Amino acid sequence: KVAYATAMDWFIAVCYAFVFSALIEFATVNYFTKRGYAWDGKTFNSVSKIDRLSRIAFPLLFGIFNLVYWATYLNRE
Amino acid sequence: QFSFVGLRNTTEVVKTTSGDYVVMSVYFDLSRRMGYFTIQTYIPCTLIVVLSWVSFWINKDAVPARTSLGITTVLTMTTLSTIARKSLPKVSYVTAMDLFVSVCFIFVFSALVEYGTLH
Ligand SMILES: CCCCCCCC/C=C/CCCCCCCC(=O)O[C@@H](COC(=O)CCCCCCCCCCCCCCC)COP(=O)([O-])OCC[N+](C)(C)C
Ligand SMILES: CCCCCCCC(=O)OC[C@H](COP(=O)(O)O[C@@H]1[C@H](O)[C@H](O)[C@@H](OP(=O)(O)O)[C@H](OP(=O)(O)O)[C@H]1O)OC(=O)CCCCCCC
Ligand SMILES: CCCCCCCCCCCC
Ligand SMILES: CCCCCCCCCCCC
Ligand SMILES: CCCCCCCCCCCC
Ligand SMILES: CCCCCCCC
Ligand SMILES: CCCCCCCC
Ligand SMILES: CCCCCCCC
Ligand SMILES: CCCCCCCC
Repeated sequence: KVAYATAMDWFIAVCYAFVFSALIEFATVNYFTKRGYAWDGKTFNSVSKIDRLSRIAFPLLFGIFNLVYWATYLNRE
Repeated sequence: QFSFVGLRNTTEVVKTTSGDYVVMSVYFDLSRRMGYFTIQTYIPCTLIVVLSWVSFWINKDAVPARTSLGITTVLTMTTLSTIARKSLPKVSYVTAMDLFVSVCFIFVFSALVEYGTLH
């Protein structure tokens, strides 16, 4: 036990935000999901801009976090 | 876990079957820190409770989704209570940590029961 947060905790914490934010992202997509049925090979729910944008932002932003995190700690004296 | 607040000494005569003995005792005052338990216990307990709330924003028609979130949310609450309760010894009284998890248990259980009546 220690009364401070280690470098392990911050990566676990930020990873917690990314996984938790993924749940919130789907919940937001679910809010605007008007139709219950899916595409058949009448109107069908177009793929949400949230997903079509979250496909890019989440991995791209997570990658930037790794650069900052690993560069900060690996190069420390 | 603790911080050494201060020390205090005494001197008193304890009576026993073999005679009266002078006893000297040093009192060390130790104050707990909850920083670890927040990340260890409360923050997981707080965050899991939020997972129950997002059930409401999820559509009611998604019966497996709501139950999936509800049963997963309450059941992992049981594991958190036990592992959180594991850190304590075997003492027969509810503690403040026990009180927090139990109330969090009510919210997750009520959230599942909320959908049960909703359907
Ligand atoms: C995991 C192990 C398994 C590997 C899997 C193997 C596959 C390898 C992965 C191949 C890429 C996956 C796309 C292939 C399909 C092409 C179409 C597509 O979906 O692209 C979409 C773009 O969105 C993306 O493709 C983003 C993919 C993640 C990379 C994020 C960027 C950061 C790099 C990460 C590194 C960290 C960053 C570090 C910082 C530098 C476009 O969507 P669309 O619907 O096609 O659009 C319609 C047509 N249009 C495009 C003309 C408009
Ligand atoms: C992590 C959460 C972040 C908070 C984001 C929360 C912000 C937020 O809630 O945005 C969603 C909103 C609507 O997008 P979204 O796709 O989800 O919803 C569509 C929208 O309602 C259209 O207007 C609908 O068509 P219509 O006209 O009614 O006929 C369409 O239905 P359909 O045509 O298929 O039938 C719906 O699908 O805005 C954006 O488009 C870009 C958001 C960029 C989000 C990028 C942010 C990462
Ligand atoms: C169990 C360790 C959790 C550390 C704190 C996480 C805080 C971020 C989660 C919510 C982001 C939207
Ligand atoms: C796309 C939203 C991601 C939410 C979690 C991000 C928190 C850490 C910021 C990254 C620092 C570069
Ligand atoms: C694992 C804990 C289950 C919930 C306990 C219910 C009993 C009441 C606890 C609070 C009494 C003040
Ligand atoms: C936890 C609920 C997140 C918001 C879902 C609805 C979109 C504003
Ligand atoms: C997804 C591949 C990442 C590799 C980074 C380079 C160091 C292992
Ligand atoms: C894809 C980015 C990985 C970064 C690894 C650490 C570089 C110092
Ligand atoms: C009797 C246990 C609760 C079951 C749900 C009841 C909803 C009216």
